[PDB]
Amino acid sequence: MKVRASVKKLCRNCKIVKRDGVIRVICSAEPKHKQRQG
Amino acid sequence: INPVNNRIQDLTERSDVLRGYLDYDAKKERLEEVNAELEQPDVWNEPERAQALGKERSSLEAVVDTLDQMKQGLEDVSGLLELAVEADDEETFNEAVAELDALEEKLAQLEFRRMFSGEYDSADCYLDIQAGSGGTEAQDWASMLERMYLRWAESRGFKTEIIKESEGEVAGIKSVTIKISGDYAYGWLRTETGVHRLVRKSPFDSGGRRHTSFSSAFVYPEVDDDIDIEINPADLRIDVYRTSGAGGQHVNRTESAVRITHIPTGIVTQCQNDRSQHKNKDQAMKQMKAKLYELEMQKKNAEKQAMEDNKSDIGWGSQIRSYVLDDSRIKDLRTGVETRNTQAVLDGSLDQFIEASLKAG
Amino acid sequence: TPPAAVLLKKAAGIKSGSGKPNKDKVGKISRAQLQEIAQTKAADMTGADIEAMTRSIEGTARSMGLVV
RNA sequence: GCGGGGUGGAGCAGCCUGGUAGCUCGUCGGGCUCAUAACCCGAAGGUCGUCGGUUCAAAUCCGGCCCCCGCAACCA
RNA sequence: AGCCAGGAUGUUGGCUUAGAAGCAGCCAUCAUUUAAAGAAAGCGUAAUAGCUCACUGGUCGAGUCGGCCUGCGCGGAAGAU
Ligand SMILES: [Mg+2]
Ligand SMILES: [Mg+2]
Ligand SMILES: [Mg+2]
Ligand SMILES: [Zn+2]
Repeated sequence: MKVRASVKKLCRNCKIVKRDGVIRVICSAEPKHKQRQG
Repeated sequence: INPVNNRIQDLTERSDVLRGYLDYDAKKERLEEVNAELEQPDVWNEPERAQALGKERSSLEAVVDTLDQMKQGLEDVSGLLELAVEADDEETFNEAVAELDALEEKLAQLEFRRMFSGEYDSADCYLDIQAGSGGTEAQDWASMLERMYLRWAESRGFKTEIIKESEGEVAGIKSVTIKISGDYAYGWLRTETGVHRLVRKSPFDSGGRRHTSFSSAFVYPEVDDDIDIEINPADLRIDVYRTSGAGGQHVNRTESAVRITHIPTGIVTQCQNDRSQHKNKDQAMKQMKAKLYELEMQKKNAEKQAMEDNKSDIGWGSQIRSYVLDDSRIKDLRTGVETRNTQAVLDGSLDQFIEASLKAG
Repeated sequence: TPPAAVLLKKAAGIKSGSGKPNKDKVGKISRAQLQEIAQTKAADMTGADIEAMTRSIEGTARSMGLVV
């Protein structure tokens, strides 16, 4: 999990999802791409 | 025609010399063994081993394929030369001459690489000549060696300058430092390092006795200037604290003394002379920079001192080239190359010895 | 059929011809030679018109670096 | 912060007061000597730290920049 | 959007490289088979391979795309009784 202020799609499989008032990037291909805004 | 045949024979001998210096049978067997190992599946089980075997195969393949193609080209050029001479074909003769020139340049590139495999062989060099056991005769001999090396550099087309010189009071020079600039100057001159023994009736002896004098030549490459590296601030730890013997409320309270520690090295500097923490930090940074530079300087001095201790003394038993003028013989102890034209050698015909030393490697 | 690149090299009489093609031409070939090359590989080549094979081989040579 | 300096290879002058570079050693050539030193007779070598300004004209006067020196840096 | 087919050839374009096959680069970057198939956009292989994908066909049957101006909100946002 990368927790940072600037969360972005890093590959074509990354998806932006807002869970519980938090912007998150979940990737079905690369676990390194998992991101949380914070 | 006959010069072309002589050239072909010289190239054949050079190719055989390359094959034997490289032990072409040994290299070919090693290449075959590497091929067998690489065909085996288990070879790639260790990626580092597989990559090392691949690079070794590439180098051995370069050498082996180059020689296998070279031999065939020489045989073909011999056949085409025979046909051209028989048929009196000037165009085919010129084409064969061009092919022989190209093949000679190719084999010469291989010869050049083998001659200068060293890392710094391409760089410019410095030559230092120092007189030794002969005394005044040694200083005169040193001057003779200086003249010889300058003439040889002129013959090779290199550019020479005299950085420093100390002349003997009676005659000759005590020492001289010369800068040589050119293509592969260090490679061409590096084999002349050592002590040169001279045997001739000393002109500085009233009885004209046959004395022996020694002079030392030392050749070292021109080192590139080091790039200055700024201290990476992530490599430093800075501590601020109260200075010792602090007098007064202000000084007792304030953190003015600064200590800087270099994490990679462990060297520490510290300054507390000034009232200002900023001034103390600047002075401590300057001292830390100076100490790192001094550490590098100590390393450089240690390398130089090891070289000075490695340098053989300029005296009996340290000769690698004997110039005996009474017997009119000059002999290199390392290679065994011997000549009788002492005058030519003193005038700068060092190519025989230098090429012999490089071929011996 | 044997590969086209080695045949192109054999026709050229050159060994290395790819470094910096447009900046300076290393080799060059003629169209008739290319066509003659093309006709011999007709069994495996995917085409009926030999002209198409010829221009494909020309394009291959151009990619290699040699200007037709 | 306040003062000084930087000129043939070395050490010193010339700056003040603009026009002009000197001394001693050192280097080079010729002598003397069997030879070296010493000695004797001749020569050469600095466009003045680095830029800029001012001036008809700058080693010189002014201003930066670099190096070197001194002092000062306190009550705290 | 999914979903089903496909998603070719010269050709691994050559060099430099240790190897370099679309996918280290350099370096050209074309024509052919045509519905379309990049001398490859990504993943991936030591390299291939392999996995996609761009492209295109076929079933389902109304929207879909992503910029511009603007209002209000969201994250970024840790301190000591
Ligand atoms: Mg006090
Ligand atoms: Mg003047
Ligand atoms: Mg806000
Ligand atoms: Zn992703």
